[PDB]
Amino acid sequence: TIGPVTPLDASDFALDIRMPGVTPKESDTYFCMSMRLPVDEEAFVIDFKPRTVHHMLLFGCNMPSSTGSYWFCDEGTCTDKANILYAWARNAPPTRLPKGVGFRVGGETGSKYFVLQVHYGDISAFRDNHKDCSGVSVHLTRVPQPLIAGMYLMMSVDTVIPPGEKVVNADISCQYKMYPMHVFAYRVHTHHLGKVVSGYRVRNGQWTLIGRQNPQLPQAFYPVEHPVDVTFGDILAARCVFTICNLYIMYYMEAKYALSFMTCTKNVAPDMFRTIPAEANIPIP
Repeated sequence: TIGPVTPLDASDFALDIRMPGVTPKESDTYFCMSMRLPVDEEAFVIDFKPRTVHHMLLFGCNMPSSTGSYWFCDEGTCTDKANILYAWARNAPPTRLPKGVGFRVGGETGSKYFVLQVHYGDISAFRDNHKDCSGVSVHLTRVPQPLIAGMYLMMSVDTVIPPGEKVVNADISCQYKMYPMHVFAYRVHTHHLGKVVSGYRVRNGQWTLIGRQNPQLPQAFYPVEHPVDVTFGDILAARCVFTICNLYIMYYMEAKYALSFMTCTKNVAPDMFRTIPAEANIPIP
């Protein structure tokens, strides 16, 4: 019965984002569906409850790739930038938002749509006629949150792995010049050749680990043990060791100064990498 929208108290409501009873046909199948916000004004996403599924992602975006009641994620998730809000893996520990932190959605600037991605692991071939409704419950409030979550995305663009080779580094750096952000989670993404990815704040030639992972693991968001403040005149730097290179850094900022999204797609301090902690080059098999 649980309607798409459940009012909770005066300025709070819950959204249920659930597959419309899809039937995964072969193993491996990624399914997407979308859900417009019911409000045009700004709202804040402050909590999530996740409902043979190995992976779920929730994104914030303005242009969903399809308009069907669900679609194969092959066709894409969003045709615009897919601001990731939430990740669930089957055994990993899910995206937990700190108290006082919310994603800002709606208004303008905010996302108008949620896009739900569901990865179905391995389906028996005999499944008698399984309709499935996996998804996420989302707690939103119109009360202003003191801290705003956003996403700093580090992206290696040009780098190229040649013949005659066994290890190639792809380095990314940008000076940070915004108000303070506090990194509380991170996720990594490469493809087959990716062996280890690490992210760091560089302050006065001193390197603080944000996080490092072998990119072939259950890409949920891993918690950053102690939140790393990144401030004005810090350099963000990442290394992908290959044999693409994305690193998603989930932060919060103070509401008055908050950006929902930032991006690094360049390498400004290439000689700094000389002085990168040795751990950045160690395998995580």
